[PDB]
Amino acid sequence: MFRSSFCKNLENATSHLRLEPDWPSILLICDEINQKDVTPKNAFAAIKKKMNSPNPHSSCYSLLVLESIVKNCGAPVHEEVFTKENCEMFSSFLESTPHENVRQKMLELVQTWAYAFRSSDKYQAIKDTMTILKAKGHTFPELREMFTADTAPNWADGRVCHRCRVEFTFTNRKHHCRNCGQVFCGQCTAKQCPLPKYGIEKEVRVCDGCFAALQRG
Amino acid sequence: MFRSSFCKNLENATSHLRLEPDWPSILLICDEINQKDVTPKNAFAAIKKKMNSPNPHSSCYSLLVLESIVKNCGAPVHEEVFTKENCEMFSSFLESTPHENVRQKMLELVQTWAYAFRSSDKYQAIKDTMTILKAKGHTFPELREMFTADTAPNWADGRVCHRCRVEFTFTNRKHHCRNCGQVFCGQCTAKQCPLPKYGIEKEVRVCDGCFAALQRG
Ligand SMILES: [Zn+2]
Ligand SMILES: [Zn+2]
Ligand SMILES: [Zn+2]
Ligand SMILES: [Zn+2]
Repeated sequence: MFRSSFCKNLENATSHLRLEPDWPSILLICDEINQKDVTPKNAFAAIKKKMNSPNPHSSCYSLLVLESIVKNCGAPVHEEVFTKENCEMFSSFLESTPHENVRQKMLELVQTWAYAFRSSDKYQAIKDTMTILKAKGHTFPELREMFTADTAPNWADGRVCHRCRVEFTFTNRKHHCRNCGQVFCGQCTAKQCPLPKYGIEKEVRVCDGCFAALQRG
Repeated sequence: MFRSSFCKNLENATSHLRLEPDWPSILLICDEINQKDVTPKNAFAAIKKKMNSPNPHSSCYSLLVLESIVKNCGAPVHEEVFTKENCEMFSSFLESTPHENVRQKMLELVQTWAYAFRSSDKYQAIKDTMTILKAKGHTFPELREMFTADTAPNWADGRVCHRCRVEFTFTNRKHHCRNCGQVFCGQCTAKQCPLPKYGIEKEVRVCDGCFAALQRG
């Protein structure tokens, strides 16, 4: 039964009822692994079962959970995850799933991971799985990028607005964008939005460049 | 008549009706000088007249305006202000004003300025005026500190809360104090207040140490 806190958070995070990711539960999962409440092995096995959920949304969401722990939980997770069998499993998985949305997300992760651990000795079964998949006829998504954990960038300072370069005065003062951490004038940071991946659910101040980029990805 | 924008801002800032400083008008005065809308000479002369206001509040407020331009407007103001006569004037001024609140504020500024320009060749008529005032029997306020302009400190990063040292997690994330720029956990920055000297009138997040220090000074 719900028993471990981890399992309740995974149920929550992979629930077909959510219309957008449940970042709060996903961030809780990352902390539980990082703090040793649950082992990388047990987490990954529970994740696999959710990957095999008959629901397309639950199945794809579990892939998002997977992307997050690989990104936020370090070597303990990387070693559990990127093995020969698992990379091959990832392969058969994406090749036989009835949901294309699921297959596309897995293809993207394989490639993201191939480039992320490109300079790492320990991992490469990933780079090859892509070789075989790119050789087997599978087409990969557009590349976007190692990766940095889900954490708000540090906040820079400066004497001019990063975007428009206007010089700050005592009246036209600086403001930080919560997504990139740079300083901007108020007119270049007049919009706001949530940054749930950084644990921020409320709408906070962001710069124009970030508001545009967030609107895309 | 109100004619120059500067004069309207000085009237506003030294108005006996204000119960707390009018930081927005004071910051406007600093920008007007910095941007050359008004010369250091004309500003200082208009300030002197307000220093000689028969109202104790207007008179003391004009001293606050003076502290601000010396602090936020650099050498153009320092040279206009710290001359032999002006330092001597400051002296006779504080010695003959009917309001003690006015005399105390001037004594504090003289000392602040003596220590602020302590390593500057150009200024010293200030250090001596204090000599004479400390030699003439006048007692000076408690020392608190050059000085840094009214501008929000840069925002540091870190992996532990600056105050309590708790380790940030994905759920117990960082927050910056708007007064000192350090990162803290939410429980060490659960209070807020305005920072009108930085041009921030609304109540913003501050750390416990700053909330205590702001409550004093
Ligand atoms: Zn700008
Ligand atoms: Zn930004
Ligand atoms: Zn703390
Ligand atoms: Zn602080």
